[PDB]
Amino acid sequence: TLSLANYLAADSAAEALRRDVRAGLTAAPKSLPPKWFYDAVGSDLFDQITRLPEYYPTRTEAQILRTRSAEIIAAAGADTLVELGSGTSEKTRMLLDAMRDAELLRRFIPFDVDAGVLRSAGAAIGAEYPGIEIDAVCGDFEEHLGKIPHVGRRLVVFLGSTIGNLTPAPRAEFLSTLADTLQPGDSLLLGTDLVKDTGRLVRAYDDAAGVTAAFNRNVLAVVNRELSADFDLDAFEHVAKWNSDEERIEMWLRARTAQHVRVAALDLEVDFAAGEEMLTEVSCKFRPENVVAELAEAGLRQTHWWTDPAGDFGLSLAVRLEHHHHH
Ligand SMILES: N[C@@H](Cc1c[nH]c[nH+]1)C(=O)O
Repeated sequence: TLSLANYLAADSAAEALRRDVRAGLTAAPKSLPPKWFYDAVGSDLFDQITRLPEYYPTRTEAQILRTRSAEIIAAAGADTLVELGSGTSEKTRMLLDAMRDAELLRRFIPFDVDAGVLRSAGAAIGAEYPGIEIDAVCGDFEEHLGKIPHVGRRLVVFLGSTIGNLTPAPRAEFLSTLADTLQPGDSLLLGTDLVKDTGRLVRAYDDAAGVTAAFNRNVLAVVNRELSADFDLDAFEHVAKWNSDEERIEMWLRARTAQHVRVAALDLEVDFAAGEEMLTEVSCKFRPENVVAELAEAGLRQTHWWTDPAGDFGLSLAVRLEHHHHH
């Protein structure tokens, strides 16, 4: 059966956007938070990104998952799959199938922000695996992970290398609060894209076909629609840079010419000097030794580690770290 629990107010999304755009456009370095890439148009564009020749990470992680699903499930020994975020639908089925193969499948707990996407995919998963207890949560990572049920022993999965779109401090902060939700006997499966040839890294985030560029520009179309703004989309160049100090890709929007921009709903006036760049995303790439470290710092011990043949991408399986104190 299905049980959906909706923790997002109707105006929670509207109000956070106002809040965010106002801070982003008035900061000395202008910026916009990546979460706003994912309206209907944006998210279809991202789905198209997962199929681009240059954009290896989705298909690499998918491929590892394919090989290791049986093994993950034997190691988790869980009857309950929690999926943090959705939009990794084919990957979900791999984990669900492997749980069924093992005669262990009992409960599915998707956790996303679109109640409609949840509501639908539940009827589809509920179709394919009859007899399953689906408990969808409409909630937000930074507030509502606590809302996720701790009944049974659970495999909690965070795929799509989303965790890389957070900078060190809020990334440590999210890993830690997430670690707190795990009961003894639960496991976290986490995906992390790895440091590699930087030319391949830059190309992955600025494809030949200009799709990423559209994806990037569309955040302005979002602001235009939702907050009555007049961003000239054609006036901003998509630029992807590799930051070797932070070992991350950064996406920017660079004004070709001097732009003056009005956000009417916010009664905000913004100016873009010619060539001025606006930060819209970072994508952090990990080193195998540091994943183990950031995990332990979060309160999690790696129990398993899997890479694709070319060492492009990592999957980790972790359990709550425990200590023996001395006084
Ligand atoms: N999670 C994806 C989001 C993205 C794709 N392209 C640009 N951003 C990544 O950082 O790889």
